[PDB]
Amino acid sequence: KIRPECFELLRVLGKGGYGKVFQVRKVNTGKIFAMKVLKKAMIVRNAKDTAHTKAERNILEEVKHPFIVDLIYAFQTGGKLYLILEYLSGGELFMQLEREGIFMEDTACFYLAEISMALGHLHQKGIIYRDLKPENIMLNHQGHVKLTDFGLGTIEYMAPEILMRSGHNRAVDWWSLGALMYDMLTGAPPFTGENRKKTIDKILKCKLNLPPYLTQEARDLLKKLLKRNAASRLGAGPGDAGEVQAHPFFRHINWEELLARKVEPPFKPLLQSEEDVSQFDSKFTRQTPVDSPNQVFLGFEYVAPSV
Ligand SMILES: CNC[C@@H](Nc1ncnc2c(C(N)=O)cccc12)c1cccc(F)c1
Repeated sequence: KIRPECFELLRVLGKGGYGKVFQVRKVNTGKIFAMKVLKKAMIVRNAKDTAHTKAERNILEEVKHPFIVDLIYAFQTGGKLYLILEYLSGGELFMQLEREGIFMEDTACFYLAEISMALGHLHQKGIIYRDLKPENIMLNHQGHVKLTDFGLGTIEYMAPEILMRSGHNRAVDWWSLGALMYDMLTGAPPFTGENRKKTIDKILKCKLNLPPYLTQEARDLLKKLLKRNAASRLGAGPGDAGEVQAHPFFRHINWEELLARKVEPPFKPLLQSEEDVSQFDSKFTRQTPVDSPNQVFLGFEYVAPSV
């Protein structure tokens, strides 16, 4: 049986509006895991919210893919829900950008390539990732990507139709990718505003500024992704991911190798222990790890067939 007590809290890894993520140890004894904690009390009052929260618990169980994060255990108490994920000691791709600054082309390429297979798998399953801001991506302990966010921030990477809530499809993912790619290559997201509205209005007017040092392939791709008309974006077509991956910017990518994780990451986190936490923001990792003190979430319980 699985209850909160099977695990001891080692660190705080992140803090969301409806909850936290703890690094924990299973007391698989000794194995480290990330424990994501959701307060039901904030969730069950909003239909659209419990939906997103159950969508998340289904998707994580259903999908198994090298570049999406795995659900090990899941479980609930009176007021909390508990997800136990593999622990991704590479941290967020956000912090990887901070760490190494603007990425070189071949570096940017690798991460985008992995991310593109991820999106491609998801789409086949009818799943849209919506938002591809670098904090919604992490790196496992070997330095490869893991999409990690299917539950319920900044908006700069979201596409127009999404923001204006005018109705969309999987192509918003391909817009969001070109904004990610921009940010990796330039160090900023393509449309930023002095504040919120400035930024949305800037995203709508959608006037792309390409820096002079971008290769021709980099520019071309970026142009075809960051198109206002979602139909016109590369990857909008029936090809989806294979459409984007075919573009020349990716001409060095041997895909079946990449998926096998046979390609060396551009940067290897070198960790010193299983729960080395050096790849995480210390704003969080310093805090004292403490879990603050009808049911529709029936049957939340999960145990991966693996473990
Ligand atoms: C990355 N987006 C933020 C997300 N944090 C994580 N999500 C899944 N796994 C993680 C792991 C890990 N499994 O290794 C390690 C550290 C953080 C996360 C999130 C969302 C809502 C409320 C939260 F508190 C946190």
